[PDB]
Amino acid sequence: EIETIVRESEANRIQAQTWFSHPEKSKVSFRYDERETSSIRSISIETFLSFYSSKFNREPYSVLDIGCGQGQVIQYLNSRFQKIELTGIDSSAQAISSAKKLGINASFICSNAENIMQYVSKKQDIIFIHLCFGLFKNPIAIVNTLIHLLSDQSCIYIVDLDRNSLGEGLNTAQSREEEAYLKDQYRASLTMEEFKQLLHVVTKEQHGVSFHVGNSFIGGFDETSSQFFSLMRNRNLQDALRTSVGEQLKQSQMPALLHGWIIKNK
Ligand SMILES: CCOC(=O)c1csc(-c2nc(-c3csc([C@@H](N)CCCNC(=N)N)n3)oc2C)n1
Ligand SMILES: Nc1ncnc2c1ncn2[C@@H]1O[C@H](CSCC[C@H](N)C(=O)O)[C@@H](O)[C@H]1O
Repeated sequence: EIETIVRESEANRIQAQTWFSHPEKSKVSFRYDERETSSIRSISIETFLSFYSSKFNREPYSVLDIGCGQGQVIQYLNSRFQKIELTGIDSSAQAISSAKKLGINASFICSNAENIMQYVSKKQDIIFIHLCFGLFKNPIAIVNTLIHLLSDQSCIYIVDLDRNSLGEGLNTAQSREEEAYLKDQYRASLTMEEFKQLLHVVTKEQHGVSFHVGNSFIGGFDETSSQFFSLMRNRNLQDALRTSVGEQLKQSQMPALLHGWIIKNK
């Protein structure tokens, strides 16, 4: 039962979040994230851009980046499009300070993402939740809120750790502190089993809203999917994929990620 599952794992998520709110821990988390999670960024972004284009045959007018960190995703998107409404939200004041220093045409908000409605009213074409879902105290509540911010043609794209991938995660750790960090992060994560239930519950009563979940490398779409084929026709995604090859080991040696889509098409 997903509501119960989420409630009972709340303490784990609180503990994982200390790695972003406590001064000493935050140094460990930033260093690890920069070194080991930067490579996927381009892939994840080009995946949602290709999805959007394949689904609605236009570029998104707006992107909202949840847990935007130091603004790296927004920076990438800003260099990509001539005109796009970019908004990033993160509860770390240091992170938002860093994002604002980039001097980019974007709105950066420092707040719990739970509070998004206090700052944003315009419906968003894409809401991106990259590598932060398991940090939310109330992840169902935040998703319900974000669904209300979706435009008539839109998606939430969530990429996050799968709890059972801890072992492969630990193989990328380069210190005892990093080991402790990942142990806490993976403990707070969902499994595919849980994540599917979560996506089902938040979408089932919502007219014109559907979901997709998967752990395959490319948006969680497996190689049999017609949506997958459409995604892969996109040159920008193809180029990001080709470029990435030299940074990675065999698939079985890398941590599997959860990929979830909440898709609105009214
Ligand atoms: C290119 C192939 O990619 C890989 O081979 C690869 C190796 S390690 C890795 C990865 N490790 C994280 C991660 C750990 S801690 C964190 C923080 N952002 C906090 C996570 C918060 N979420 C949860 N705890 N659930 N990210 O993200 C990614 C994509 N990917
Ligand atoms: N409730 C919340 N609201 C907004 N941001 C949050 C949050 N809990 C954690 N975060 C932020 O989530 C981020 C996780 S690490 C950075 C994730 C980033 N999206 C990336 O692509 O790598 C941290 O910057 C942390 O400050």
